[PDB]
Amino acid sequence: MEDFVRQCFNPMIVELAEKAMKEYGEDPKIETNKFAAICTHLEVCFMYSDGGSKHRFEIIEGRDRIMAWTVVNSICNTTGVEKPKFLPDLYDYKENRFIEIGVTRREVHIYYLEKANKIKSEKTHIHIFSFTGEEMATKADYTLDEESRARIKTRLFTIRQEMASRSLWDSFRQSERA
Ligand SMILES: O=C(O)/C(O)=C/C(=O)C1(Cc2ccc(Cl)cc2)CCN(Cc2ccccc2)CC1
Ligand SMILES: [Mn+2]
Ligand SMILES: [Mn+2]
Repeated sequence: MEDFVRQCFNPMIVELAEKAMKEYGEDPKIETNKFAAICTHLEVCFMYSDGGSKHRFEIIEGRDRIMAWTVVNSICNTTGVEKPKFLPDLYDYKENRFIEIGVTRREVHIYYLEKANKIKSEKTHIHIFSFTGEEMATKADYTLDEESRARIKTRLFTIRQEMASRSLWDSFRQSERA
């Protein structure tokens, strides 16, 4: 599983995931499903940012804390958009809203509710993906076109397939908590 992540995710994603884990005092070499999840979520974040036109999204996920809030506060100032309680993952310049992107090994509707309840926002859009084709976005507005979405859902499927080929999937599938 450690080998699978090192192999299937690019080196910048793997370094970010390491740093995030070590900041909570966890060891990527032992909490390898968490490691994998983090990498997976980051890749989805970047993929999604690339689904727009050229300048459509601002990436927030993947940045250190000071920079991430610098971006967020700067947007809130230059747009009147209200200030989220938690860092989001993206800002959408076209829809003028922050996005929270979830990637779940469970079911999309449950993770959506959990995410909605943790956020406190009538205003941050939430978009959840699974490894088996499901999405659930706020007010059924999936933001990107179906082809962008499909490239994301397919990549997640491919990840799941690759894990299962290495017998990592059962364990990975069962590692996410409420
Ligand atoms: O869950 C997501 O889909 C997500 O994008 C989470 C986040 O960005 C974090 C902020 C957050 C975002 C949304 C919600 Cl509901 C709760 C917290 C900040 C960095 N995160 C860094 C981190 C990841 C894993 C282990 C330690 C730290 C944790 C929560
Ligand atoms: Mn985030
Ligand atoms: Mn997210």
